[PDB]
Parts: sequence; structure tokens; C-alpha cells
Amino acid sequence: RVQPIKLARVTKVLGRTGSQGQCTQVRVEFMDDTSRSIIRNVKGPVREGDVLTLLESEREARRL
Amino acid sequence: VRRACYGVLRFIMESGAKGCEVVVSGKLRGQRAKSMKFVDGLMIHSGDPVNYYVDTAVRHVLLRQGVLGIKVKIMLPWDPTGKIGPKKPLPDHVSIVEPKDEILPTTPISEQK
Amino acid sequence: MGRVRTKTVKKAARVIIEKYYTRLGNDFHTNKRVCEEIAIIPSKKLRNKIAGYVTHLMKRIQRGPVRGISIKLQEEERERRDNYVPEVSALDQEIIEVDPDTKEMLKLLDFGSLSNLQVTQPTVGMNFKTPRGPV
Amino acid sequence: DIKLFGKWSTDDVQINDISLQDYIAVKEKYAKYLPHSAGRYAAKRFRKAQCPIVERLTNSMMMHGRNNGKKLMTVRIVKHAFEIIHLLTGENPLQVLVNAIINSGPREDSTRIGRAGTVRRQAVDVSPLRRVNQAIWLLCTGAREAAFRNIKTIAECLADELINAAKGSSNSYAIKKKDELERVAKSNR
RNA sequence: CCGAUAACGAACGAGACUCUGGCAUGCUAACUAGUUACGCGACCCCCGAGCGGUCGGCGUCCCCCAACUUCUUAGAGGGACAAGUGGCGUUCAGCCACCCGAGAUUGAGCAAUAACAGGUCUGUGAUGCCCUUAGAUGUCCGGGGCUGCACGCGCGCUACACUGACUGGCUCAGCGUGUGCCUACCCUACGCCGGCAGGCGCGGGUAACCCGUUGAACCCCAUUCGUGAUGGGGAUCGGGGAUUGCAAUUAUUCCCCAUGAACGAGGAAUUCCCAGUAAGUGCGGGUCAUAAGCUUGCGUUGAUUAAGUCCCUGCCCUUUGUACACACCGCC
Ligand SMILES: [Mg+2]
Ligand SMILES: [Mg+2]
Repeated sequence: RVQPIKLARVTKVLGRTGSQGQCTQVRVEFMDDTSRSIIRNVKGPVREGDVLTLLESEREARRL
Repeated sequence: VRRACYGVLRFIMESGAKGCEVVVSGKLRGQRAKSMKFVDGLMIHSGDPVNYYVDTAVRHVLLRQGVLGIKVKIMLPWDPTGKIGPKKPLPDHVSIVEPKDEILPTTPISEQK
Repeated sequence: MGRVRTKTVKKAARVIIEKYYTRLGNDFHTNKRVCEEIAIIPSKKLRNKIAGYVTHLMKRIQRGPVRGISIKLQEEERERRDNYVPEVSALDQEIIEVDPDTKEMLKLLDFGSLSNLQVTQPTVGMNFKTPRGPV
Repeated sequence: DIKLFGKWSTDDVQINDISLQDYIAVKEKYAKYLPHSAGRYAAKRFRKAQCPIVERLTNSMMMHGRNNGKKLMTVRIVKHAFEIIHLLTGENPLQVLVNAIINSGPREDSTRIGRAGTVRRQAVDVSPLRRVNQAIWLLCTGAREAAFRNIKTIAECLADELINAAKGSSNSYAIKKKDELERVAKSNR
């Protein structure tokens, strides 16, 4: 029943958010399917190309 | 003090100086103390070059009401001989020599000397 | 970040690229040595900065015309502005297209009925002007 | 081939997930004889990625004031802990370390400034470098607290923390803190 | 800075500058700095090594009786400029990444207009006015006080331990000081006495010559302890012994033996900090007859986190509102 944990790759880093700069909005493309690319916000040091793991796919999205 | 400082200021400029500044501060006029600053010309304040272009003297005038301080700063003119003042140029002054024509647009020849 | 060149380094650079364009080049080192006989620069960190921005202008002046002048560029500004006179003028059209009203006006001047003038069919619809407001 | 501490070859360990593969540095290029090199790894950003992780673990054990420069003491602590885990489990000590880092890094956390429910507001997935940074910090704190007032030495307390983290048994302080971070993030999605 | 431009031409500040750090096997040199070489030794060798290994043992400016400047010192110079490549940018000003490079942002000093009823009359033979001036508010001498303790706060030191303490062994610094106008008071090698603090003789240094190859601490390597207020911690207190001084009581400081208290990581709050940084760790300078838990510098070991934001506290620019101008700690 539970959506399985997966792995997504950062195509571009949109910029900082959270009004303290702790979170960076990034554009993650799912490796399982290159077509599905969603925007997330991550905390910590980030750069293009690195792959982060996603406990669950779709939470929130917003343009800055 | 207004007239005396102006006369001092005019003497310094006439003698040849890039700038000057006199500040006579004390119990001028009434009991409340004020400072009068007469400044004209260039007058740097910061950096090392202050050490070799400006001359500062602080004097005390014991008038009846109290002590009336005097601060005089004179920026000396640059002089290659350096007797009248500093010999080093200001560090940020770049002076470019003027070239001649040096065109030579004519036919090439050989001068047998 | 924080390597903007102050006025002095830029302002000195422009003077020595108009005084001495021919001697200078696109090498930081060759130019940094000319700046040692053409100018009395008090500081070493200043000439290398001056020499550095000179290359940026000398690299740029080889292509575009930077505001700093140059005789060889100015003579071509002259040659193109003052010459390339077309052998056939643009204002010698063999046939001059003419609105009916202009032909009427030229008729009043009594300079109408010239052969070079050719009347044109007047436009119809009076559809000039742009639709008012947005949309 | 480089034999870290003169043994424990580096050309056999492996990282089970590509998410952390490029911020762990146990392979041949970042294989060193000893976890000690003043390599200027904090000069710029993502230079601590190419710092070998044994060096990263060593740099994090020197904490709580008493031990702020004592890298030689920490190197022998890592050396003694690595000898124990190979003896106590039977596989390559580096392999246990990489599994410990992989298994201890909290996959998501929570952070915001608005009016929080319990701790933080919005659940945010962490970066792969924060994964390693948190994993190393959690293991060291677990070994630190476990040996603060007991006869068991730092090397043994560090040894069991990496062994427990490499498996995940609700016994390592690191994974216990990791599971707690997941629950807060999950409850604060 | 680039650019538009009712502005044009300027001035100060910033920047440039000065010092410091990092590289120069390139130059100048060094018996007040050394290194290599050679010659003596002293040992271990010995198989036999022999241009063997070690020596901070001794010589070769004890001028004819080595060279050289790598290491040390300090002068003149060089070097780094966003210079080169790629990308972004109005392709301008510039920004990002990378190669080569010691270095692609080392730290300080100086630091504008205007102002504060900010601090100093206890720095001055700086000073106005006022006060006192022989039973002095002058000056000197003796004693006491500035330390006094129901309590509150601030800067710190020591800790709560085993990532430790203890005992022994091993092994590494750098700033910098050193005998005094008055002015009395210097830094100390070596030998002997003592358990220690110390004492007694002999020297060296006004100093790259002597202390001093500053044999520092942490650290390192072995020992004992073993999770207990314990060999943690050393507060309090008793006895005794030295040093300084004219004088040590209200203990100057130091040493020795005893007592071994709170303290088991600290509520609300709150400080500082981005790379040789924080922190651990000692060492010099100032004060100094006597003395550092202070301060100013120095070296040693050496990280976690971050390359962001305006959320909190504030700053800068523009627009806006205003009943404010002692200016929101305002006005009402
Ligand atoms: Mg400046
Ligand atoms: Mg004991």
C-alpha cells in the first residue's frame, strides 16, 4: 500500500527559500522515469547532478 | 577669530599649498563651546600619504574665559627637489608623458652614417 | 566578486591607449613594461592593475570602437561617412510613384504633368488608425 | 592496495546507494594510509566531499572541549575501534563504516519558522551531503554519550555504535535519532 | 564602476597607501647565522666492511689555516593582473568554474561631513570660575582603610572525570626581555649544600656573541587506578620552613605535611566565532622590592558547521504616511 522510497536527480537549483535560507528549491527528475520532473525544497548543501532520496513523491510545489 | 583664521588661511594659500584647514575650538562667544573650521583646497585624511604631505600643529591659547584650541593642517605641495615639501608623488597620481609624432609614412630609405 | 577597477586604473588606462596605441598590445607583460617608461606610476600594484585593464580595452578596441579614440579608427569613420558616395544617387528614381492628391498639388505648383511622375491608385477603406483601448 | 592503517584494503568496499556514493570517499583515489592530512578541506564548498570519510569521522570525534586538537588521540581511537569491529564482526572495518553512514543519515527532516506543531513545521528532504554530515555527527555523539561514565572505552563504544548502525537494531543512538527525525518530518508533512 | 542624464566640472570618504604573511636553490653578503666537504678524535664495530654509522666533540678568520648561501639573518629587486580558457551578462561594467601558479580575498594601521551637554579638571608647570591657604583642602611623618560581609550582578579561573587522573620514559616552539639620569631594583650558565621553596662561590651578557640548540605545555609512549564524590575536584582550615622589604597581623609570595567542601555537565535566558578560525595548551611583555586567576602579544595541537537569509536584533538606498522636530524613550 505504501508508496516505495525512490531516488531523484537534481537538474537545476532554483534558489534559497524558507526566509532563513536553510532550504533550497531544486528541480528533481526521477531516475525511474526521466519524464517526471518535480520541484522540491531541500535542506543542506546542494549542487547539480547529485541524487537525493525521496520518502514520498508529491508534497508541495510553488514558484518563487 | 573669524578674521584671524581667514588671514592665516590666506597666507597659507598664497605661500603655495594644495590645501589647508584651521579649526579653532573653545569657549568662543558665550559659555557654550563651539568649533569653527575653515577649510579650502585638497585635504586628505586617511592612508599613509597623510604622513608625508600634511603638517599638523595643535596649540593652546589661554584667553581670559578659558583655553581656545587651535588645530592647523597644511597639505604641502609635491616638489621634485623636495625642499619646499614632499618628494614622493601622491600614490594615486599617474602622470603620462606626452609622445611626439613619430609617424614616418614615407618610402623606406637607408641613411649611410 | 570585488574586482571592479577604480576610476584611476580605468582613467589612466584610457589615456595611455590614446597616447600610445601602437606601442601597446594584448600581452599583460609587454604592456606592463611600456607603462613603466610612458608613465610615472607610484605603485606596482597600480601599474599591473592599469596594465590589466589596458589589455581589456586593447583586446576590445581591436574589435569594437571603445570610447577611447584612435586615429586609424577615426580615419575610417571619416572615410565611410565622407565617401562611399553611390555612383548613382538614391534620389534619381526613374519613375516616381505619385498619390492623386500630390499630383493635384504639383499641378497647382504648375510643376505637375512631369513624365517621371506616375499616379498611383488611391487606397480605399480609410482603415488607418489603431483599434482604441486594449483589445 | 593502500591498506589504511597498514591493513583493511579499500578496493573491496562498496556503497549500496548512488545517493551517497559521491560524498563518501573510501575508494582508490581517496584511499590513504592514515586518517590524518591537513588538506584544507574547509576552504570552499563541496571540498569536504573529496575528504576521506575516515578523516571525516576522525575530525568529528574530537569534541566536548576537553579534546579539540587531539587528532593523534582520535586516530588511535579510530584505529582501535576499527580493530575491534573487524574482530567482533569479521568483515572489513571500512565496510561497516560506510553501512553505518548510509543507514544513519536521516532521509528527511523538518524546518520552518511559522507556528510549529511540535518541533518544526514543514517536512523537507535533506541533501546527500547533509546525510553524511548528520550520519557522522550522530555516530560520534552516540559513542560519546555511551562512554561518558562507564568503564567501557571510547574505542569499544565507537565500535558497537558503527556495528549497530551498520545493521539497524534500535540500539545505535544514531539510528534512534534518525527514526525520530523521520517521524517528526512524517507527522509534519 | 558601466550607462542614461539639466546638468558640467570637481573635493573628501571608499580605493590607492603603510606594515605584516605566503614564493623565490635568481642578486648582495655574513668566525655575533649556518650547511656541505675535509682533517683530527670518541665510541660501536668487526664478518670486513671503511667514502661504515653516530657525535650541538674539536679544527680549517687563531687569516692563508675549506668552500658555499640550500637552510638563518636582511636589503635591492621580481611575482598576481580577474592575466589565460570556457560559460553567463545590454556581451559594457562585471560574475561563476577551471588550468598554470607559493599565492586567484593574509591579517592589521590610517580612516570623511555633522554630532553627543558620551568619558576624562584623579595625566600634565593644559585651563576659566569658585573654594581652601598656617589648627591648610599645601606638604611630610605614624597608624588604619581602600580587602571590611545577611545579599544581588558583571568579566574570568578551576572543575564535575576513564576522549581521564597518577608515576616514569620520550620529544618538539615563537614573539620577546635582560644591569637603571633621578633610580636603590637586570637575565642567568656552572659547581656545592638542602627534600622543597631556597642558600653559598664562581663566571657570561648593555646582547644573532651569555641565559639559549630558549630540552615549554598539550601531545606521544609505558605503569597504577576502575565508574564510587574514587588516585575526580582542591575549596576551607591547622602546624612547620624559606624569599622580598623598614615593616608580612587583616594570612605578600613560595615550599612541606595534614582536612578533603560544593561540584555528577547546569532553569528562564545569553556571548563569541568561518581556516591555521573556534577550542585545548603552554610561553613572553606590561604591572613587578614582592607577585597574575588580568591584559597585550606569541607559538603548539587543530576541527564541526555554513558560501545562505531577512525570520529575530540592527544598518544602507528609494518610494510613501505623519498631528512627530528635546525628533516614537515623540505627540496626545
Ligand atoms: Mg584605505
Ligand atoms: Mg590520589
